[PDB]
Amino acid sequence: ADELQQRAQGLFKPVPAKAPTLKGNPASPVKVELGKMLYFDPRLSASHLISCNTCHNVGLGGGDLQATSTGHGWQKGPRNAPTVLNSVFNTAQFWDGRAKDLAEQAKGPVQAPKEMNNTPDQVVKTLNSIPDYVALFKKAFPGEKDPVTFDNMAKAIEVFEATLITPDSPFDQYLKGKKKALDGKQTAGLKLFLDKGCVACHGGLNLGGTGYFPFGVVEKPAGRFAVTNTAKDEYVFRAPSLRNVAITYPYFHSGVVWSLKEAVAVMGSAQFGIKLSDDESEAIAAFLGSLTGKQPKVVYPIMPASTDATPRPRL
Amino acid sequence: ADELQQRAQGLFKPVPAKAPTLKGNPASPVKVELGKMLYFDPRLSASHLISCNTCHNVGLGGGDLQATSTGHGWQKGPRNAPTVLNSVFNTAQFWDGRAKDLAEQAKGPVQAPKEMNNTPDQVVKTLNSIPDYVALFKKAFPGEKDPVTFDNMAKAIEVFEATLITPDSPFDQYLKGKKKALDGKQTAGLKLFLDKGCVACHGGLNLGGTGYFPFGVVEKGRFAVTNTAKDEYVFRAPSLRNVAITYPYFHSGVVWSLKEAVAVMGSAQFGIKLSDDESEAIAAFLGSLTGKQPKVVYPIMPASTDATPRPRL
Ligand code: HEM
Ligand code: HEM
Ligand code: HEM
Ligand code: HEM
Ligand SMILES: [Ca+2]
Ligand SMILES: [Ca+2]
Repeated sequence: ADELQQRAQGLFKPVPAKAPTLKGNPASPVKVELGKMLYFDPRLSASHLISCNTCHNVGLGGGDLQATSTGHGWQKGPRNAPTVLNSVFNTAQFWDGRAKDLAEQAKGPVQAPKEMNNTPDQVVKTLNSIPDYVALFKKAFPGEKDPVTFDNMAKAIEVFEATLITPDSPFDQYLKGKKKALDGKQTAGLKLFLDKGCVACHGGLNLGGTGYFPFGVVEKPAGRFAVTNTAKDEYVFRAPSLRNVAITYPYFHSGVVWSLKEAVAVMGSAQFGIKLSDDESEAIAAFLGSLTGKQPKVVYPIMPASTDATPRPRL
Repeated sequence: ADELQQRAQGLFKPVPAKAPTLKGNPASPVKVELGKMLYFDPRLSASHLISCNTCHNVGLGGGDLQATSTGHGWQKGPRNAPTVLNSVFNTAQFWDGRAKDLAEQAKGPVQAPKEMNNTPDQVVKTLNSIPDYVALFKKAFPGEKDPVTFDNMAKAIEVFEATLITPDSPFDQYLKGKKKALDGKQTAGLKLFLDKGCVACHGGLNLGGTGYFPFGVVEKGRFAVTNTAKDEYVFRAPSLRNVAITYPYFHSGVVWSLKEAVAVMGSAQFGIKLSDDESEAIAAFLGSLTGKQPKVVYPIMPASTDATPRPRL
């Protein structure tokens, strides 16, 4: 019946109306602003061409519209740039890896050598080179004889991301009150997302983002990609958060599947013992579309100028 | 003595505090928004990674922090990126060419930067896949059967670039009236800038961007000016508004210091001599050319669809 609503209210949870407090990283006005500038400063990279936003494009659903990201040197990477919208709520920091490696973790500072091509110390050199950024670190991180450190730099970055959230997606307004926030097809898709076992791995605050599982997608030797079992190789893949999934194509860790309907079709896997008909993998995908919230209103930061003591671009 | 002010006030002009209306390309709420998303949309490149913001960065004085530009395929360019800020005022359109080459142009191209590796066709096709964009072209150019044209899109991007201006720069304030808007060293720099003939090419509303001259900063201080009338080749005297924050300098971007570049430009060729303190004081002045950097909402850009072509890396 409409038991479905009350049901969903217990498995899922809307995105809070406001950025969550980070532990040991008190968000404040300057801190967010400094983090903002930082997220959008290509000088955090060696070339001075790549920022975070180059690959986690707030204007484009948070990702990079690439199958796999291409960083320094025009090098094509091994992985999809996952969104940065709502990342604040995931605990599973990687796509994939050995189970014995992933096992423990977390939670560390953002590190992007390879993609940005900068050692942490070079990053700290650059920051220290620009006066305005120092005055800014002192304001954001007050008690320190030295605030200009890769940890505080990360804290500030991450406090900005805390605000990159997406409240009131139609589905969130359905979990709140409005039952006709979802439409027929979408509401049909909600039920199938549940009664086919999808919420097992894609559940909670972020519809995923929280756990590792020994299943991944590959090329079939002989519809064209399929979920494989990596239990034997002691490997695991993250079950990504499905929030805003409509706007972050292409899909999976390798970005091999561009169509959202088609990606449902792969996920309705024999390995999890789920069978989907096209109408169900249609309908579900519909509901997936209901998970697109209100995109970030961001004023492009006015970043400060390099001084004679700033390292030159190493392309 | 303080009549120096009226000498400048009759040689320059401050930046208008509201975007200028362009010839047969009127502004409007919806056209500026559309112009914006186009401007931050990387899907105008074959690669899907580069946008007019990749090289003309609102957050860094409308430039790109490089000598010369990269570049689809990570491939360097021939020219330094010039600043988007106040470009709406500059009449002189390219870094450099033969005079004849540039001559017949005014009725011609626009455009498709060969840096982005798309054709005007490929761009058009891309905007025709994204239903939301299509609607915005029809709302922006409301008469027309088919508004999604390359020219209408350059027109959209133009209208929003027109909003990228930098008023209330210390100096602009100085012209507007206030005498003390410039500190000591700046007033001495402005004095010199005139007395040395700097304002001859770097004068006007944009302090340049308005003329061409057979004069090139080339390798040789490592650097110097050269006469190219011989070859019949000419170069842009560029708008030095925001010149404190748009390094490196020159066509090739070979000089990183706003002090070195001021010294390069007190040259034998112009019949000029500058002392360290003099070149150091001119820079001081050129520092006051820096205006209110634009407050601009990062646009939210419509989803791709089945039709939208795939990236070509
Ligand atoms: C220094 C600024 C950057 C920040 C703050 C940042 C942010 C993030 C975050 C928060 C995640 C985790 C996603 C999640 O945990 O749900 C992540 C993963 C990822 N990001 Fe970034 N990013 C930055 C630079 C870049 C750049 C320049 C690229 C592209 C060249 C990039 C590409 C990726 C990729 C490919 C992953 C997946 C990695 C994997 O699991 O193998 N990041 N990024
Ligand atoms: C038919 C039901 C399911 C649906 C509709 C579904 C939905 C999706 C979607 C849309 C993605 C795209 C990820 C992205 O790029 O954001 C995905 C990936 C993923 N999901 Fe599911 N999922 C289902 C079943 C499951 C189950 C039961 C599990 C856990 C046992 C799981 C674990 C994962 C993992 C590990 C990935 C990443 C896979 C890879 O990169 O190869 N999924 N899912
Ligand atoms: C449609 C997208 C773009 C627009 C609207 C745009 C804007 C402009 C403007 C307004 C100028 C002339 C400045 C003036 O007249 O004052 C210019 C020239 C220039 N821009 Fe772009 N830009 C775009 C894309 C790019 C990209 C992607 C790059 C580099 C990777 C770039 C690099 C340059 C360079 C090197 C010049 C100097 C031209 C010459 O060689 O003389 N632009 N652009
Ligand atoms: C000492 C007085 C002068 C100073 C301090 C000065 C300043 C400058 C600066 C800083 C640049 C680099 C602009 C940039 O890349 O954004 C420049 C470029 C240029 N200015 Fe001057 N200017 C002076 C006098 C003149 C005169 C008299 C002329 C014309 C006859 C002129 C024409 C040019 C030209 C042709 C360039 C292009 C250089 C190249 O890329 O080859 N300037 N000027
Ligand atoms: Ca994706
Ligand atoms: Ca420059």
